[PDB]
Amino acid sequence: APKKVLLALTSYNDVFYSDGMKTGVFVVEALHPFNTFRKEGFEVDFVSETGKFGWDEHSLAKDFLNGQDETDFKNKDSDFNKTLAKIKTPKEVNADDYQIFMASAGHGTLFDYPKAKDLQDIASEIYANGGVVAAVCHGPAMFDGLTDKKTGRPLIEGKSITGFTDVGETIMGVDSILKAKNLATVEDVAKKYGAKYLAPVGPWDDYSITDGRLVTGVNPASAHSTAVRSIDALKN
Amino acid sequence: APKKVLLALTSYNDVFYSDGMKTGVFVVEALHPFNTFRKEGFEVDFVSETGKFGWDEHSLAKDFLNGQDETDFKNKDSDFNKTLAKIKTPKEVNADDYQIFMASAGHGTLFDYPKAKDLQDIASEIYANGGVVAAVCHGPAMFDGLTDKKTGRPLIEGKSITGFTDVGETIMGVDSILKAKNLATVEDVAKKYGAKYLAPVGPWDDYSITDGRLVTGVNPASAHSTAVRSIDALKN
Repeated sequence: APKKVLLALTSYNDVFYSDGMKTGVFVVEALHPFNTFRKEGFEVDFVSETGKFGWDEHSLAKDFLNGQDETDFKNKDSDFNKTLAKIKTPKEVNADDYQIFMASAGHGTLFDYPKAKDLQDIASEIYANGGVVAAVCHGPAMFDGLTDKKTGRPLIEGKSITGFTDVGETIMGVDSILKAKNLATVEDVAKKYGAKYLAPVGPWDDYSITDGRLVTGVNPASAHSTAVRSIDALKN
Repeated sequence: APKKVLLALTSYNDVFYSDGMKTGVFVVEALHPFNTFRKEGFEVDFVSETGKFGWDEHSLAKDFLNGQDETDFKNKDSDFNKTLAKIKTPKEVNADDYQIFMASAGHGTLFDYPKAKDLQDIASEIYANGGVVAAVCHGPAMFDGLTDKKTGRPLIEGKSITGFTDVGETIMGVDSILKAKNLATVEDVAKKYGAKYLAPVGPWDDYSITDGRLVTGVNPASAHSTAVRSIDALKN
């Protein structure tokens, strides 16, 4: 029986940082989970609201993209790039095909995930079928409006999750940008929908939580752990 | 409400392992937190049910005790040993003198912490006064019967915590000992008192949780992080 994962990417790719650089998909938040899932025999399909995406430019720097990751990223024939080329649109997705819905991130997600009704519907179905819903970094932004079809209440209500920290936004100086663009942080989303937010000791720590079949991670350093937890949570 | 920490130690020190070795206080679970609190300007008082304790023999191994830790451990004039020498009994303790109650562990805690009514009352008072209650490894055994003065309900009810894993007991082959000795695991205690147990990816990982002013860690590798968390939590 083919084990499949639907890996969502932000469809937002535009100027964001004060240096004029664009945000979008944080490379390793898509690549590490991809590698982790593939390693365990899972098939992975990518998807975005528009079927298109762009890379967060800061995630392209050597500090965040190097070694084997950089090699796979540059190799047009890598399993990673070939699968990205087949990225789907929500309409082209058959929710019942997946056991795991994983929301990769980058700040771009703050723009499209909250309003991604179709992806939320898919995630909701996958969860309703007993599958796992995972999100890393700003990925939990998609929990804004994500309803549990069984209870009809927010999927994260009464759940414990983690995700990008408010303090991280402040340290990066993007806090003023989020406010100016009327964007809500992960902690804002958690508070709004009655979820219990549990923070990492430090904003850049590899930190993740598994609450039943709801798995969350804090940042790029947590992408691998988040993917690992999503696989383990299949027994929940 | 002075700047002091009450560091609880298990008073149990008897043969426990299959190799005939005894359990007791896991050295680094007392030392690492001790160092962290002292570094941040806190005064530390040690305490145990009987005012006496013994070291877990397996925690004396080089893999668990080495470097500076091993030096401070062997130096009779070390601030650590000098403070350990002044270890108190619950009756000699004044709960209003502490901001943080920290329960160090080692398997021995499974024998005395659940019944340590006097230590639980102290922990309850410290928490009621707005202080922090923390526990690492098997330390959460201290939560068995621990009541929240504000509501009369179990202090951990409705709270998210972590602690030593059931799988870790199995891997160590000590599960048969707990069964024979009618002991409850940390996960058993969380389940019994309505807490949500959040597990680490691996049983030996440095993993900890801060849920308001209730702080928990999984194992020896998590002792430092648990102490760090208890300090940062004083603002929650």
